Formats: sequence, C-alpha cells, structure tokens
Amino acid sequence: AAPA
Amino acid sequence: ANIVGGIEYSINNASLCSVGFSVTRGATKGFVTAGHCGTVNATARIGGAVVGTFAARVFPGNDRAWVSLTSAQTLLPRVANGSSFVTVRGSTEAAVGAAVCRSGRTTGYQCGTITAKNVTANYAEGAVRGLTQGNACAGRGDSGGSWITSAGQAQGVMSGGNVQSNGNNCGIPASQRSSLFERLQPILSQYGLSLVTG
Repeated sequence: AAPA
Repeated sequence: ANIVGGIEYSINNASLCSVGFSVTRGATKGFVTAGHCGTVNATARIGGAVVGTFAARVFPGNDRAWVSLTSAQTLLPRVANGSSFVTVRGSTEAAVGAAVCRSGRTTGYQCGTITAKNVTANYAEGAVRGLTQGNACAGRGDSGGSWITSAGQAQGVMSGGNVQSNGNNCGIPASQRSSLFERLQPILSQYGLSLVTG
C-alpha cells in the first residue's frame, strides 16, 4: 500500500 | 478561494493533495488534510494563490495535518461531488459495512463500503497505524481528501492504498481494493478544531  | 472538501491544492509549488474538511480553531480558519502531504510551515496554494501554511502534522505513525488559512479564505461546509456538493453535518463514525464516499482531485467522487478498521499501512517511511479501510477507489493525488457518508457524516481523510501502475486502484474489482483513511475524530481533538457544518 502506498501514500496517495 | 472557497474551501470545499476534495479540491486540489499544492504544497511548496511541487506536490498536489486534496482538501479534507473546513475547520476552525477559535478565530483561525483551516482545513484538515493528510500528514504526508507537507511538513510544518509548508505553503499551500489553491489555483496558484497562497491560501495558508501547514500548522501541524504527524506522519508516519498517524497521517494527519491541518493548514491554517488566511482570513481571506471562505470556509464552506461542503465536499465536492462532480459539479454538486455533499453538506457536512457532523462526524459520527460509521461502522464496518457502512457505505462511504470519498472526494479528491484525481479520481473525483467514489463510493464503496468500509471493510475493516484499525489497519496498519507499511509505507516506505514507516508504518501508519489505526487506519480504516474502504473499497471505494482512489488515485495518487487524492490524499488528504474527504471520506464522508451520503448523509453528511465526515469520516476522515485519505491516506493511501494499493495503487496499481496506472496510479489508482479503480481498475481492479472492489473486492481487491484497500483504500485507507485516517479517522477524523482524533485529528479534531488533537488540534482542538471544530468542523464547519451546514
């Protein structure tokens, strides 16, 4: 999961 | 500028994020947004004009910030939904299973349901704990944006998710999406803010  | 949830703003003439919610802190106007969008004192612009600066943020650990605006700014109790608006009425926390929509400058207004609470995201920077997950889709640029029920209850601000190579998780089924937001209630009590409602 990544920022957005 | 008229401050509406979901609209674009820039941080130090480089990154883009989306507005979460209009708030006040005594006589100071502001808006809540994601912590990873800027550092304290970073300048926020809307439409090329300086609107205020990052007053505080916590990222990683949590992912929250509020930008104190100049008094020229007009705070509004609304979230953008295409050319229409959703009125902010309060901040009752919805439970898992509840339907929820989010608004931001990249994918616009998207709805889905809350699927889990108290999720940890392990971002390159460090872990962010206590996030709620929904399966409404989202894209790079939507961070900081509003999560709200159709009934007007403000839920939180976009943190991140399992974005694919096209920049969003809209092209994978809802079943496989993990879009995470930071709960609004802790941000409001941490900074002593009150939500603008209408």
